[PDB]
Amino acid sequence: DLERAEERAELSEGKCAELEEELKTVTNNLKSLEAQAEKYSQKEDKYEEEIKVLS
Amino acid sequence: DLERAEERAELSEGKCAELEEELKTVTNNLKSLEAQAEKYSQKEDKYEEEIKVLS
Amino acid sequence: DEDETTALVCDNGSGLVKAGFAGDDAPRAVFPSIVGRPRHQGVMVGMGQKDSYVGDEAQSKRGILTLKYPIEHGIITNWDDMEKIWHHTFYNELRVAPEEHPTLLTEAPLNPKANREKMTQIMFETFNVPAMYVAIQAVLSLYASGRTTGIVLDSGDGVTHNVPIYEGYALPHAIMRLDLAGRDLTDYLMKILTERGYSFVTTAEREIVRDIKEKLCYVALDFENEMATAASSSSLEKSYELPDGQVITIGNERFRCPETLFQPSFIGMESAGIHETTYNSIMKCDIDIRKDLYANNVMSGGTTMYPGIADRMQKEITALAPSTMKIKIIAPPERKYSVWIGGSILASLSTFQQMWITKQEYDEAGPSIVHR
Amino acid sequence: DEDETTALVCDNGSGLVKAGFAGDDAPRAVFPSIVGRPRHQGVMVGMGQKDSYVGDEAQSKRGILTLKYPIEHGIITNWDDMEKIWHHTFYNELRVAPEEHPTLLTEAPLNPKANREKMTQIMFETFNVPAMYVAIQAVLSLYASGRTTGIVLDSGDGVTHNVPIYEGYALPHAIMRLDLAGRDLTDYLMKILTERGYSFVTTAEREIVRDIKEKLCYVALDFENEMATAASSSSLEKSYELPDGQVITIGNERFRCPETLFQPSFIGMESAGIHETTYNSIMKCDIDIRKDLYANNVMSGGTTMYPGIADRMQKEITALAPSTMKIKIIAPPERKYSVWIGGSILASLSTFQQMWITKQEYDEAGPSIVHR
Repeated sequence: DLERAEERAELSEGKCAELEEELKTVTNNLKSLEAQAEKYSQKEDKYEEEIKVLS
Repeated sequence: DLERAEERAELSEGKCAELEEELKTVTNNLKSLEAQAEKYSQKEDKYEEEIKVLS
Repeated sequence: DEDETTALVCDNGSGLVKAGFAGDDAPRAVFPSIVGRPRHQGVMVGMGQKDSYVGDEAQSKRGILTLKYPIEHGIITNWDDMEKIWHHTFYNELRVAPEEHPTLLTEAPLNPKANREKMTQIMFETFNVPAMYVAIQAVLSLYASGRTTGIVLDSGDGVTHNVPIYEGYALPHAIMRLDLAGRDLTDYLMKILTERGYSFVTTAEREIVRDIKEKLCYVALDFENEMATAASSSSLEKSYELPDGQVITIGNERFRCPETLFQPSFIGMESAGIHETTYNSIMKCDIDIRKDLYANNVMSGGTTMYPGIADRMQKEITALAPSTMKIKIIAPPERKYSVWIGGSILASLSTFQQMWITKQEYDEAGPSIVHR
Repeated sequence: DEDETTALVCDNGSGLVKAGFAGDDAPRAVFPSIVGRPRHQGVMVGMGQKDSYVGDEAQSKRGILTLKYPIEHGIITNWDDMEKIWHHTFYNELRVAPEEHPTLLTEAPLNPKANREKMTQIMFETFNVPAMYVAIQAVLSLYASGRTTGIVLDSGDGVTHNVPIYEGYALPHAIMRLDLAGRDLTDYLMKILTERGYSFVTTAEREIVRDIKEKLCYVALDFENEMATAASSSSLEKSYELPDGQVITIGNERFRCPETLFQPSFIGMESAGIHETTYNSIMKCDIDIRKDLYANNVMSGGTTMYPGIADRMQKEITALAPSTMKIKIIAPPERKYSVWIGGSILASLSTFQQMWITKQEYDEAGPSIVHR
């Protein structure tokens, strides 16, 4: 019943690690996209105000 | 060594599930922020071209 | 606080310097390890004549300077140009005065005795730091992953290493060095991508092949039936948009680049690859310590960040190791700074104070003192 | 209770120490008889500099220390290192303070008069025990099997002995010592197993050959037509799984190792073997006592534990002894601790109190007192 319990444990630990890893990568890709989005929104509002004033 | 292998298996399966759940939530928050970012970038480029042309 | 705040950690690499204060979670300063020397006389508007350039100003202005790398393969090769990178680190990057900060530095795996004495000579005699300490890089990486025995596969910009460590002592005779790393890897992608029918013609095309390698490259497990997959042409492909519109597509080569780390034969290298080398290090160590090393393969370095590197290595050494063995490949997320973080921990530690080499030790014992 | 609880029994061996409280059924403490001295300066994490290591910490850390064995062939050869093993036994292993516990110690068969006086000098003058007593090892083994006359074949890690005992007095002129024991026996298996086409290369391969010897080795009766049996290749073979998967098979050699105890010629020894030596001891004794010794061959010691040792010895001496004689080979199950158990019994006994050498006897008579 053991080689079975240990094999299931190892496969679920492997799965666990793969998912935990896929996550540091998606949550990190994030701080990057959310920061890029805010940076662009602020560049947008600035140029929207400058177009009003040149118009 | 068993009650130990099974107990470690159960705790790692629990951990695995918690992390897999936290993820559907962060990858989903994402398609949303990335889509908002692209939508704003396109509003930005449009107004940047219109400010160029009024200037 | 005197030095709790005050300890500096400088990790000198072949491609990047990582620097900051012991205590922080990540390097305050990261920048290229170059020193540019202007090919012509002249000035930028508003500045004076500059004899030299370091880090990013050397990279940005590379067209008018002759660029030089002080650290070849992890070892300091030019000491005039290294003292220049240190100067830049303290005074411009961290903006600290060095003469009131203890400095933890790092060196490479089989760093020549004479070098560890020379950078001590320059730290104490030209920068006048209060105290300093040189840690071995793999050893800080291991320790930053909590443990004290394990084997580190360390891979950055100019070198790859395997450093088996037992209760803190790195094992000299079992260490392996493979001179193929992220630098070699960007240049190989370059060719398989021009070979895909492309041109990285201007310098704004060159530089970004490296950003393609970092963002889109993969280490597939079963690299065999991944090429096979490439052919059926799934939605495996991946297009990157260049500085301009010029949408370049990379489907397949995406993983042909890190398969170079397992097959050096992709690049005319006759040396063995990462996984075999992990293993050979291990069958060069004492017998009784080999179960420990196998369950503690810690990975560190920028080039070990390719996703699925750990799964490929997992299966690469399981299938070479005796089945009675437990394999375990630890690859943390912050691994591009493991080395640095291990230094930050150690140097901010409560017990490390008694290993700092002080100017008292030095002025009294000569460079020999820190050399150990 | 004062000392009913309080008597200690320490059996000092060439390979192992066995220790505990008189009264118990088995030793509370069993550990190697080594004293390790670090080859280099340095520390384990969290500990201080250690000058010395004893028992299992010396074995576990053997790669950085020079290991030394205080007892060569049952006799104490280094008294600085023995006082170290005793210190460890009292203070760390049994965690008792010695100055309030009577201590029964053991010595070897023809232990030099001067040694029995020296360990008494160290017991009373550096450990300050209330009282002590030195029993001869074969004599405690016999007694633990109930009787008082018999001949003990005693075999441990560095020595084998035959000690004919009559109404308690071990017979000096009939005692035989054969310097080939379990230590010699593990190293011979080692070679017949590498010779089977193997490699005990790392220290985790070395150590376990000894665990193969203990678990799988046999003493076959009719070792002649057991080799013959090996050849027809029956299901006589036996595979052991190593620290890892590496399933090693041992069919035959399994018994070629204890056939060394009857044939010393297997190992370039010209001495006679166990059974002949049992016998020769016996035709060196008085005539009238030889029927007694023959019906009371008591076996003790780790190396006499090989299954079928008793049957081979049974038939080995029947066929050398006059047919008018009764042969009887007693081999109890607890025999790896006979010596110790015999001491536990004796020292917890109601009548032994009047043989304890007290500090009163000593401070008044000199080491001579216990020497007898």
